[PDB]
Amino acid sequence: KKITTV
Amino acid sequence: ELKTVTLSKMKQSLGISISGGIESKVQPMVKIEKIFPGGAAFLSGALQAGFELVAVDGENLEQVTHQRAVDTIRRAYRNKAREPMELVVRVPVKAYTNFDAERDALNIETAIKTKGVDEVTIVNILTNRSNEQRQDIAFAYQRRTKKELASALKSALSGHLETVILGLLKTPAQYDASELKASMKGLGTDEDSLIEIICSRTNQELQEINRVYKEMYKTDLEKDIISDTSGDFRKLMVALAKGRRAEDGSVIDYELIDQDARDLYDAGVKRKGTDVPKWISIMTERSVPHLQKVFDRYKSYSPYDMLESIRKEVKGDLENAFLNLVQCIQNKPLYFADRLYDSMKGKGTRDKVLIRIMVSRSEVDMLKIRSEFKRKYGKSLYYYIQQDTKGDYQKALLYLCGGDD
Ligand SMILES: [Ca+2]
Ligand SMILES: [Ca+2]
Ligand SMILES: [Ca+2]
Ligand SMILES: [Ca+2]
Ligand SMILES: [Ca+2]
Repeated sequence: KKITTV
Repeated sequence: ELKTVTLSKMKQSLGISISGGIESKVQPMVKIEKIFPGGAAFLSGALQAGFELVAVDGENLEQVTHQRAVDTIRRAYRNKAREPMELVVRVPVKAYTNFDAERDALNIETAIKTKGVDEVTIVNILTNRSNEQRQDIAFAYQRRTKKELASALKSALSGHLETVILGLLKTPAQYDASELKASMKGLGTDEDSLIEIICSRTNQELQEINRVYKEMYKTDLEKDIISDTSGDFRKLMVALAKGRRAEDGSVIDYELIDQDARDLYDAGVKRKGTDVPKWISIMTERSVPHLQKVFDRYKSYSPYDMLESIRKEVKGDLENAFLNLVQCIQNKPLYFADRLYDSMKGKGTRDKVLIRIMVSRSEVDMLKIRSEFKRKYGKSLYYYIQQDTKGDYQKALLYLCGGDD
């Protein structure tokens, strides 16, 4: 659900 | 399923988005959602969306919060002191497929055929693909146009940018072999370039250069060196170019470390004149870690260190070659950092040197070069390249640098 561009 | 992937941290961005964490019931495990072109992960060609992240630089990513994984990977990627980065992943095809190569080739063809030529796109793609990916792109380009990519880009580009891009298209051994051929072309010799390559390449690199040079030019590299050089400088270059240095051993030979240090002193500073063959044999045959220790032990016998001893004992091309060789043995990233600084520090730019180092070391040890450069000169390699170069040529070099420090 959580998507984060590192 | 479990796999350890090493990735350089030289690129400014890792170039991935992640998903999941134990605060999530839909995805308890953190996985890769997307890989972006332009980042480290894409360059590895070993990471695909869907891979289950397990560990990064020894820290654990299994059964952690989404924020824990984000911050842990970020902290690892920003820690440039540990190169490369180790990414332990769990699999459920190549990461860079035939379709990816065809897409890159299609976009380069578009850029070449655009009115005025779209150099930004050409640079954006090629300086952000690995050397292996560039070979795939050239293959796909020829299949779709029936023309060679290098020839099309030679016609579409000019100036220093052309030099960068055509250099990037060659394999490392092709690039070095072609630069060695160029150093020996015309009347006289570009000794600085011959010395840089021959003194810095490893046995494995030189094995492939020797093979590829013969294939490209139908003569052995050693024969062209013999034709173009003379004296003890020739003897040293021929010896180094064989790529037959002793391999690094698992046992440190302290007795030989001391005997070599004493022999270097007896051959040079201790006596009138110099026994140059003794210097050549010790500095070409012994392993690099052994010689690092020899040069430290040499300072116990000699009032001058090895580099200062060379300046006192020999001159001309021979002196230049020994100074370069000893730097390469002592600290090769610092050797290249210093050559980069020298190529930019004064009026204008020694673009030939700047380009060759950025092309040839981009995928070898650029982060260590950058670290040594920033420590010594106080500002980053990126900063110096920005002040000394401009335009799309500058942007290409900055992408090969990877990021600022
Ligand atoms: Ca243009
Ligand atoms: Ca041209
Ligand atoms: Ca010549
Ligand atoms: Ca002497
Ligand atoms: Ca300058």
